[PDB]
Amino acid sequence: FKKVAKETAITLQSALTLQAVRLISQQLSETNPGQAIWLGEFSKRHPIQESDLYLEAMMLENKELVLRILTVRENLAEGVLEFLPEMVLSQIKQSNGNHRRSLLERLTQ
Amino acid sequence: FKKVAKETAITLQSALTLQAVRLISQQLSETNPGQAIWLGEFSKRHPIQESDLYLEAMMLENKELVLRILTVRENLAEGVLEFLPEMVLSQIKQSNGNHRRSLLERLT
Repeated sequence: FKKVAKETAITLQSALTLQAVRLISQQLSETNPGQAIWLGEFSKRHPIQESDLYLEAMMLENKELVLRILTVRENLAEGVLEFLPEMVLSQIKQSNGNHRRSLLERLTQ
Repeated sequence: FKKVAKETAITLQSALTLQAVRLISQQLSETNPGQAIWLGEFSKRHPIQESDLYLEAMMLENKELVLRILTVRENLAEGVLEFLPEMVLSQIKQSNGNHRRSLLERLT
């Protein structure tokens, strides 16, 4: 259970980053929508999956926004990371259960 | 506050499944690679990012494997999920810092 710890954390990071870029997109829609469009199309040219390339990339077009994302992305993180393990594990079990119960019923019938 | 918390948790769920399917694929290559090759061939036609569907699919083609993934993905979860909130907050803080220097440097 070694490299998994790291690789997963990175996914999470990009996750929270996208998740931030998702709020900021909505707020933008209301306030400045010319920006909200830009953000969209820019999020089409650059995979949020690779977050750091993504942010650095933005630095050339919207320094101000890079910054906002950085804070939003950190807040959400605070507000969420702790509640996650007692939640993912739960769902894993519930998902694991339903799969096995349905995989065994399919054999039996 | 939490619609987020949910979606991330779904992502992690997907995430770990993938990570398990990887760890199993590795084992199969060192052993039963005729079927390690099959796993490549399956993972190709189906989106692992929607897990509960990737599995249901494989059910209808190789039951023994679905069952093993579920077993493996849950071991994984137990053995990693705790050191996670601490690892990600840390990394996010370390990145945010690095990105701000870089940005505020690039300004002048």
